[PDB]
Amino acid sequence: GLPVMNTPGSNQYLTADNFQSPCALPEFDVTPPIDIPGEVKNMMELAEIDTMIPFDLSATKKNTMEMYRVRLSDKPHTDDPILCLSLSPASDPRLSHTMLGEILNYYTHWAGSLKFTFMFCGSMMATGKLLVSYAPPGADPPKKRKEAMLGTHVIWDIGLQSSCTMVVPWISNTTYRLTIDDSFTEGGYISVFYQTRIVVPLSTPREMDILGFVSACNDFSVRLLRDTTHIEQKALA
Amino acid sequence: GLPVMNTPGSNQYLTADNFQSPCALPEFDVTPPIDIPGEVKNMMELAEIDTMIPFDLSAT
Amino acid sequence: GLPVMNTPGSNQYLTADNFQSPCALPEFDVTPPIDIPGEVKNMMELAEIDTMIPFDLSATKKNTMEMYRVRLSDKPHTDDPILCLSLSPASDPRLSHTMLGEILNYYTHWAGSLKFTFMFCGSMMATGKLLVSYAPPGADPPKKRKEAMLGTHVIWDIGLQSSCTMVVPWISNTTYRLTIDDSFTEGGYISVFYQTRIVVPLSTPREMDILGFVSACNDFSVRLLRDTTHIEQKALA
Amino acid sequence: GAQVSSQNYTTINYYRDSASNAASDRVLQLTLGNSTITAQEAANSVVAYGRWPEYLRDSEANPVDQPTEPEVAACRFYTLDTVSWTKESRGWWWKLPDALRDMGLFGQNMYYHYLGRSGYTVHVQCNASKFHQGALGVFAVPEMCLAGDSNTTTMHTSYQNANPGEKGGTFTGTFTPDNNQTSPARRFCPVDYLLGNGTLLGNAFVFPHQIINLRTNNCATLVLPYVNSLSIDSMVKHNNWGIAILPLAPLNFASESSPEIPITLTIAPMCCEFNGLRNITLPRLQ
Amino acid sequence: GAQVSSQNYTTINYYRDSASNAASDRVLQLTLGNSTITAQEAANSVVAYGRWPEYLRDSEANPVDQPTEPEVAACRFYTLDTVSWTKESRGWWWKLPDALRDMGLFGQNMYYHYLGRSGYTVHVQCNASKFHQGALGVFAVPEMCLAGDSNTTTMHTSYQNANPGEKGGTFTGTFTPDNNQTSPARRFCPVDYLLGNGTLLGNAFVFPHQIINLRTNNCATLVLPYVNSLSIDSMVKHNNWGIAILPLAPLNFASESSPEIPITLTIAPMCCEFNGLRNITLPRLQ
Amino acid sequence: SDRVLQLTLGNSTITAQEAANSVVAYGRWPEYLRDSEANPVDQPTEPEVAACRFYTLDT
Amino acid sequence: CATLVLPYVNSLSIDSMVKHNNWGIAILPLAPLNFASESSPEIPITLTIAPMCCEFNGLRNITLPRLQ
Amino acid sequence: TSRDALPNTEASGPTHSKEIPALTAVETGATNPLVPSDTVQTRHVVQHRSRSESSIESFFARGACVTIMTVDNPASTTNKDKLFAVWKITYKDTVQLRRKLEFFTYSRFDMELTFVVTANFTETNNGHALNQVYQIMYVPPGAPVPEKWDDYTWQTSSNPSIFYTYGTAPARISVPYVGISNAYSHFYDGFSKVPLKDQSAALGDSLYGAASLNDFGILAVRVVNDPNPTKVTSKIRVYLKPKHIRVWCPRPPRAVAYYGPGVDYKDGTLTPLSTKDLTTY
Amino acid sequence: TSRDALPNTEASGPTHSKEIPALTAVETGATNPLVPSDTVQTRHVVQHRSRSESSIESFFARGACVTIMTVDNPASTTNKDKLFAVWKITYKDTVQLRRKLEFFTYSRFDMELTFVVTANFTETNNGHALNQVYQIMYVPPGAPVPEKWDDYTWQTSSNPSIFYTYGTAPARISVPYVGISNAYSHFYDGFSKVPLKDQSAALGDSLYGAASLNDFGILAVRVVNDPNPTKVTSKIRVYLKPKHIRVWCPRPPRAVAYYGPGVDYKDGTLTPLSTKDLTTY
Ligand SMILES: CCO/N=C/c1ccc(OCC[C@@H](C)CCN2CCN(c3ccncc3)C2=O)cc1
Ligand SMILES: CCO/N=C/c1ccc(OCC[C@@H](C)CCN2CCN(c3ccncc3)C2=O)cc1
Ligand SMILES: N[C@@H](CCC(=O)N[C@@H](CS)C(=O)NCC(=O)O)C(=O)O
Ligand SMILES: N[C@@H](CCC(=O)N[C@@H](CS)C(=O)NCC(=O)O)C(=O)O
Repeated sequence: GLPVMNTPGSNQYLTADNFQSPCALPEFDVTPPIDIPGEVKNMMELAEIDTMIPFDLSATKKNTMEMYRVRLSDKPHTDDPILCLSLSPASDPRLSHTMLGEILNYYTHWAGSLKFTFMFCGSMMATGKLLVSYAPPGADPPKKRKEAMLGTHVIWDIGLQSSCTMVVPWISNTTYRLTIDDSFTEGGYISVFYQTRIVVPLSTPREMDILGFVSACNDFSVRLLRDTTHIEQKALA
Repeated sequence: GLPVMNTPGSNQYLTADNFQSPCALPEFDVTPPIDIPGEVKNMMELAEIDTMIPFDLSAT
Repeated sequence: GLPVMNTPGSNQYLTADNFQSPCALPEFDVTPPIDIPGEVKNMMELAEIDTMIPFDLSATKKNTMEMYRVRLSDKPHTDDPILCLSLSPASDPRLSHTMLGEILNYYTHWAGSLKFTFMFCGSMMATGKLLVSYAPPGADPPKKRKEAMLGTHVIWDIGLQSSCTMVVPWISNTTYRLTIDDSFTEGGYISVFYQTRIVVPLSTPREMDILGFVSACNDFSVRLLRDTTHIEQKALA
Repeated sequence: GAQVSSQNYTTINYYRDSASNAASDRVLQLTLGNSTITAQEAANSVVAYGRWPEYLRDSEANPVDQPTEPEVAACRFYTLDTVSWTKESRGWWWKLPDALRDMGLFGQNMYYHYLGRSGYTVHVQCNASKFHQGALGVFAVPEMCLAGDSNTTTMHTSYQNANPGEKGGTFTGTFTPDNNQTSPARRFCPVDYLLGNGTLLGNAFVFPHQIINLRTNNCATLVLPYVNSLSIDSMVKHNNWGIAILPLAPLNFASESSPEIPITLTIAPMCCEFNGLRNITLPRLQ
Repeated sequence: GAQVSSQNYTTINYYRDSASNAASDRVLQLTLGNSTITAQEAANSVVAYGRWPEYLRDSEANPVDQPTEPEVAACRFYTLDTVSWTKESRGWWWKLPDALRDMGLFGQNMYYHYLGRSGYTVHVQCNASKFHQGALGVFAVPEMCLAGDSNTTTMHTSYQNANPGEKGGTFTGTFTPDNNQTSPARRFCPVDYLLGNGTLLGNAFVFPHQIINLRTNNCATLVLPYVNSLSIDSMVKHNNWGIAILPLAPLNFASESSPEIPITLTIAPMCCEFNGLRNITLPRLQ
Repeated sequence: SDRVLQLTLGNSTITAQEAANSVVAYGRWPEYLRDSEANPVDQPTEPEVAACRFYTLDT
Repeated sequence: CATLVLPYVNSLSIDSMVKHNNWGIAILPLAPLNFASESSPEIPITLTIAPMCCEFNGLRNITLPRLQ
Repeated sequence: TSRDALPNTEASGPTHSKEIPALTAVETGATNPLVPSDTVQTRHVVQHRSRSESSIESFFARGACVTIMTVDNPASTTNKDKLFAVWKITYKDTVQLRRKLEFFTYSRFDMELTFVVTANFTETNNGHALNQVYQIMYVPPGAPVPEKWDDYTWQTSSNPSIFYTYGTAPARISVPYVGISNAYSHFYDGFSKVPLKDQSAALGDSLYGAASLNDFGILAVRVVNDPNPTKVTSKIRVYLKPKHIRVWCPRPPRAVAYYGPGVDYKDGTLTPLSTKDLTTY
Repeated sequence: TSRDALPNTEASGPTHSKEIPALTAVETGATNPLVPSDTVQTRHVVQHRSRSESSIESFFARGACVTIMTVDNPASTTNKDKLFAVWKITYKDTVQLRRKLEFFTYSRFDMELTFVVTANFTETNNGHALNQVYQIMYVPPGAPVPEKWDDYTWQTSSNPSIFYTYGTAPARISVPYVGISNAYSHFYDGFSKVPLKDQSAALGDSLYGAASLNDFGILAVRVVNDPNPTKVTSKIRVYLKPKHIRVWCPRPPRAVAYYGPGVDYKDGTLTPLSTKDLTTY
C-alpha cells in the first residue's frame, strides 16, 4: 500500500507523550458529574493561602506544638533581633514544609513576590511597636536594627488590628530562581526587631507569643515539574 | 516515502478492538434476509419478562 | 487499518535529517528574548572583517608577537621582493589561521574576491613608494619587480593616508576552488617590492614595520560544510 | 474532519470513545426555628467554599420516592456539652452528623430513614477578660479520618470508639501504641501537631477555619454545605464533616498557675432531607 | 491544515510544542556632567555594535521596585592612573565596572545596591613627536576571561587577584606555571600573543577596537553599550567589559635606547541605574 | 479616622493606630526649587528614593 | 505618636548643609511620667526622620570634618 | 486560559493617607490580597510569565509506576506449577502518585495504562527458548478468577484481554471514568456495616474507612507458551497516567511515612523536621 | 533570504580622477568596502552564487556526539553491584561542537537529543541473554538522585523518562530553550560569592567563571532487566542537534588545546603555527 519510512524514536515509550490508544470498555455508560463545592483549577491557587511557619526548630521544640510560637516579653529595649530567616522558600528548614514550600518542592523554578503575616497573641492591655525588615543579598546579614533599617521595612503598631502584613517584592537578576540552596540565586534576609519595647500594666502576663504565616502574591509562578524528596519507600506495598 | 513513527501499543491484540481487516472471500454473493418473527434488539428486552421464582430451596 | 509498505531507509539515523519528535517538557513557559547588541545572521559576516596576517613565521619569530611585523629600512633601492605569499587562503600557513582561514577550514569550496590591506608604522618624517602585485597562475612566480610589473598591481605612495588596499579579483577556470593545496585549482601569487626606496631625515629611526590584513568582498561564498583539522582530542572530558 | 489549533497544528480523533482522545462585623444575630443567637464580639463569619446549603435538585436526585423535609422541627440550634480549657489542653474533635444523633426530632428522622443529607451552622463560644491571653483554631475538615493506636494492624478502629457522640474526643501530644494482643483497645490515637492524620498542623489552614483570639473576638461561626461524592447517603454509616479545635497559643491569666475557661458549641442542621422510611435502627453504641 | 512551500512541498505540524517542529574627523569634544574633553588628532570614534547606551525599558525590566538614576552625580569622566610605555612593554588590561569601584558617588551607589547596569565611554590618550614611531591596539572584549597560572587545577583564581581595580594588570610574553602546592598564588598568567585566553591575537579585531598610530593620531575613543544575557545584574560579582591595550609595533625614538611615553585612560559611565538598596557591601580586597 | 495613619517613602513604611492627626508646618508642603528662584547655574542632583526614606535614630 | 511635616526654610534658596542647620527638634516633658505606685517607671521614645525633595549642587571631592 | 500572562506591575509614588491596607485581622479567616505596590514605590513592568505549567492537567501529565508483577515459565524437566500473577487494581502500592493524588479529597479522570515487560534466564545452562507471548486479562468483580494457568477462564468470551509479543513496543490501553459514585473518593470516613444490638458482635464488625466504592477487579497475567527445558522469569511494570482530570477539596500533603492503605502512622517515624536556631540565617 | 544571489559585477573602464578609494585609514576601526571594479577594468557578470549554506541555521544543522555512557547487567553468579550511569548535562566533554559554539558569546536554541545504544558479551561462555530494555531518566536540580538501580526514584511520577527496547530505531526527543536568563552564556566573567571582611576567608571562596546559570540536572541510565547468568555490557552515545538557533557577540576561535571547562591552557601546547620563510611561496 502506501509507502512509508520509519524515523528515529519508533517503538519507544516516553512517559510525557500524548497519543491516542484504543478503549478497553467501548460503549460504557459513564456516570455524569454533580456540582461539588471546592473545585481547584491551578496549583497556584493553593499557594496563595497563608500557612503557619515553624520558626522555633530547637532541639527541644521541633516536632511539637511549641515550634510555631515566637516568645516576646516586656524587657528593656534592645537592638538584638527577635527572629532571623533566609529567603529560601523551598530549601529553608523553616519554610520548606509549609504549603508553599511543599508545592515548590515539586518544581525547579519559581518567581514572584511573597507576603508574610504576623499575629500578636497577648492581652488587650499590652502595647508595643516592632520593625519587620527584608534585605536584598550581597552585603552582611543584618544583626542590629541599625543595619536592618537600611533595607525594606515596615513598622508595626499593635492596637485594635492585631495583624501586620509585609510584602517581599521580586528583586532578582535572573528571571527565575532555583528551588535549592544556591549562591547565584540567593534571595535575601528577613528579620524582626523591637522598635520600642512591650509595655503592660500590673496584673497582666509579662510574656506573650506571636504567630507567622507566609503566602504568595498574584504574580507568582513556577515551572519545570520534578520529583520531591519529601516522600520515599523501601518495600513495595 | 512518508515519514512515520510507531507509538506504544503497536503489534498488540486487544480482544475489544474495532479495526478493519481484509476479506478472505471477495465478491461472495450473500443470501438476503427474510422477515422472521421474534427479533431482539436489546438484552434488556428479555429482562422485562416475568419468570417464576424458586422460593422453596429445601434439601428435599 | 490503512495498508502501508516500508521502503529502504527505515529505522536509520542520518545526522543531517530534519524530522519532528515528541517534546519531553510540554507546556513549559519559555523565557522571552531581549534585544542584545551584536547579533550574527551569516558566517560570511565574520569573514568580511580584516584580521592581521602572521607574515614572518621564522623559526625564532613564529608563535610570538614578532611574526606580525614586516621590517623595512632606508637601504639603497633594490628589485628583490619584500614578502612572497601564495593565494591559498585555507592551506597557506600564513593565511590558514586568520579568521577567513578558520572559517574556510569548515568548508570544502570557496569563491570570490579578496582584499589585502597594508599599514605603515614609521615616523611621520619618512617617505617612500611600494609596489603590491598579484599574478594569476601558470607561469614562474615573480622574483623581480620586472616580472611582477606584468600582472595586476598597485603603487602605494606613503603620505597622510598610511594604509593601502589591493583587491584580488576572482579569476578562475572552475566555479569554485578547493580549500586544500591543489594544482588544478591553484590561486596565484602575491608579492611586495620597492618602487623607490624609503627616505628619512637625520634624527629618525632608519628601520620600521608594516602590518597586513586580509578579508573577503561582498561576492564571496562557501559550500560543503565539513570538519576541521584545527582541533583534536585524546581523552573524553 | 480535522481540528486546527495554534502552538498551527492539526489533530484528528480516530476512536469513538472520548477516553481514547489524547488530552458592624462585631455584631451578629442568627434565627433558626424557635432558636436565636446574638453576638457582640465577632470576627464576621465563614461560608465554606463560598457555597450556601441548599436542597437536592431534580437533575441530581438518585432515589425516586418522595423525600421528607422536617424543616423547623429539625433545622434548629442544639447546644452540646461544655468543655474546659486549661493550660494542659491539647484540643477536641467532633464528627457530623454523629454529634446530633440524640437531638430531638433530628435524631429520630436520622434513625428512621435509610438516606439523609444536610448542611450545618456551627457556633463556638468562648469569652474571657481583657487580662487573659490565648488563641484557638477551629477547623472544619471534610472526611476527617484519624489514625489508630495499633502498630500491628491498620484500620482496626471499632464502630463504637469512632462514634463518641456529643462528648467527642481529644488530641494527645504523644503517640502511645497499644500492645494488648489479647484485648485490643481499637481506638484512635490522634496527635495534635500531626492533626491526627499524619499531616502537619501548620497547613490545616487549607481547610475552612477561623481563629478565636481572646483580645479580639469571643465567638466563631462556620457555615458548612453538604459535601460528598454522592447526592445523598447513609447518615448512620458515614460522617461528612469533622470539627477540630486546637490551642494555637496556650491560655494564660495574670500570674495564676491554673486558669480555666469554658468553651461551648452550638450546631444547627440546614436544608436537611431524608429518604427510605422503615423501622427504626437500634445501633450498638456501647 | 497543511503548509505548502517551494523547493513545491507540503509540511504539517503534529505536536503542540514548537520545539517539536523540524527546523573634521581630527577634532572632537565630549561633555559629561561637569567634565569636558577636547582632541585635535583623532581617528573618529567607535560605537560598539552600532548601539548607543540607553535606559532599561518597561517591557524588559525584571525587578519591580523603583530604580535609582544618579545621572550627573555619577555619569562623568574619571581619570585612572597613567602607565609608562617603553620598549619592553607587553600590554595592559582593565575590567569594567571593576576599575571604577572607588570613583566618587559611582562607587558608593555600586556598593550600596544589589543590582546595577551602565554603559561606558572610554578615552585613551597617548601623544609623542613627529620623530617617534609605534602603534597600539585597543580592544573592548565582552566577557574577558583570562587563564590561570596553574597546571594542576583550573578556574582557581582568587577573587582578589581577578579584581585589581584601577591599577589593572599586564600581559606577559611567556607562560610560567606555578608549582607551589603549599601556597598557591591563584592569579592569572595572560600571554600576549594568545590574548590571555587561548585565541590568536591577530583575530582580536573581531571585537570592537581602535588603533593609535603615532604618525596619524594620539587618542582613541570607544562607546560601549550594556551587554549581558540579563537585563540587570550584580556589579560586584560580575564584570561586563574588559579593556586590553597591546603594542602592535614596538616604540622607537631616533637613536635612543630607552624611550618612554605615558598613556592615560579616562572612563565615563552612561545611563547607569541601580536597584535593591540595603546596607553597604564591605568586600575583602586584600 | 484621625487615629489611623500610614506613610510610605521609598522602601519604607510606617503604620499608626493611635494618632492625633498630623501637622504641616506653616501650611506648606515640601517642594523642589523652581527656575525663577534658582541661584546656581549647574545641573542639580536629585537622588530621590535612594535618599528620601525613613531613617530611625537611637532610642 | 506625633508627626510633623517640615518644609525647607531659610533666607536663601539653597545653602551649605555642613555649616548651617535649618531645623531643630526639641522634646520636653510637659507633665512628669508616673505609673501606678512604682518609684522608677521608664519607657522608650523613638524618632524616625525622612528627607523629602532633597537636591544638591557643586560636586567635588568629599569633605572630611573634624567631629571629635 | 492558563497560558494568559499575569498582571502587570503599576508605578506608585509616595503616599500619605489614613487608610491602612497593611494592618488586618486574620481571625476572620481570609487572606490579605496585597500587592507590592501597597508597601513600596514600584515601577511599571510588562509581565510575561504565565501559570500554564501548574494547572491540574499539567501537574498529572506523567506516567507513574503503580505495580510490578512477576510471572515465569518453568523447566519441562521439573514438577513446579507454572506461575501466573494476580494483582488487585489500586494506586496505593506506591507512594509518589499516591501523595500527588491525596492533595485533594475527590477526583474524576480517565486512565491510560502502559505495560513494560522484561525477561531473563534463571540457570547457567546454555538452553534456549523461543519468543514468548503474554496474556493480560481484566477480571471485574463477581467474575470467575483463574486457578490454573490454562483453565477455561482464559477463553475471555466477555473479559477484555491483551496479547503481547515480547520484544515489541510496550502495550497500552485507555479506560474511562468507571466509578459508581459521581467522583472517586480518596478518603472515606465511615464503615460498611452498622452493628445492631439484637445481632451478635461479630456480625456487625467491619474495617474503618473501607467501602465497596474502591473495588475494581483484578488483572491476571500469564505466559501463553508451554514450558521449555529452561526456566524464564519475566516482570511486568504497570504505568498509570490520569487524563481529563478534575479535583475537589484540597488537603495538606502527607508529612510522615505511609503505613498501610489508611491514614495510620508508625512509631519512630513522627519527626519530619530538622534543627535550626531561632536567630540564625 | 539567504538563498538570494549575490550582486552582479559591473563593467568599468579606464579612470583618471582625484578621488582615491584605495588609500584609507585603518586607525578608525572600520573596513574598506572595496569591490574589484575600483582597481581594475572589469566586465559585466550575472551572479548566480548564494550564501544559503553559511547561515547560522545551516552551520549548526548536524548531530554531534556529546557523551558516551556505560551500563552493564552482571552475572547472576557473582556479587558485583549492578552498574547504572549518571551524566551531568553539558556540551564541554567534547571539542568539536564546543569549538563551533564558542565562536560566539551568547546563544538561544531548542535542542534535539538522539540516543544510540550498543551491547556486547564480556565472557567466552556460550551463555545467552534475552533482549534488554533501558530506562533513561532526566533528574532536574533538587530532585532525588538514584543510589541503587532499583530504588523508588525510578518510579518517575514526575521526572520524564524514555524506555528503549534494544535493536529498534535509536531513541529521540526534543527540548525547548530552558534557561533562567534571556540567553545561554558561553562565557561568564565573575564569581558566585563576594567575600566579606567580617566573614572568614573560606566562607567567601568560590570558583572563577562558575555560576548556577549552567546547572541543568543529570541523565540516569539503567538496564531494567534482572541479571542473567552472563554479563552484558552496553554503551549509549548521545547526539545533540541545536535548532532555531540565534547567536550574539562573535569571538575568535580556540587556537590551542582545551584544558578543563575554562579558558585555561596547558604548558607545552602553545605553539599552533608552523615554519615558513618570509620570501617563499
Ligand atoms: C486487559 C486490559 O484491559 N484492562 C482493562 C481495565 C479496565 C478497567 C480497569 O479498572 C480501572 C480502575 C481504576 C480507574 C481505579 C483507580 N482508582 C480510583 C480511586 N482509587 C482508590 C483506590 C483505593 N482507595 C481509594 C481510591 C483507585 O484505585 C483496569 C483495567
Ligand atoms: C528522559 C529524556 O528526557 N530528557 C529530557 C531533558 C530535558 C532537559 C534537558 O536539559 C537540556 C539542557 C541543555 C539545553 C543545556 C545546553 N547548554 C546551554 C549552554 N550550556 C553550557 C554549559 C556549560 N558552560 C556553558 C554553557 C549547555 O550545556 C535534557 C534532557
Ligand atoms: N488441562 C488441559 C489443557 C487446558 C485446556 O485445554 N483448557 C481448555 C478447556 S479447560 C481451555 O479452555 N483453555 C483455555 C486457554 O488456555 O486458552 C490439558 O490437560 O492439556
Ligand atoms: N530492593 C527490592 C526490589 C526493588 C523494588 O521493588 N523497588 C520498589 C520499591 S523501593 C520500586 O519502587 N521500584 C522502582 C522500579 O524499579 O521500577 C527487592 O529486594 O527486591
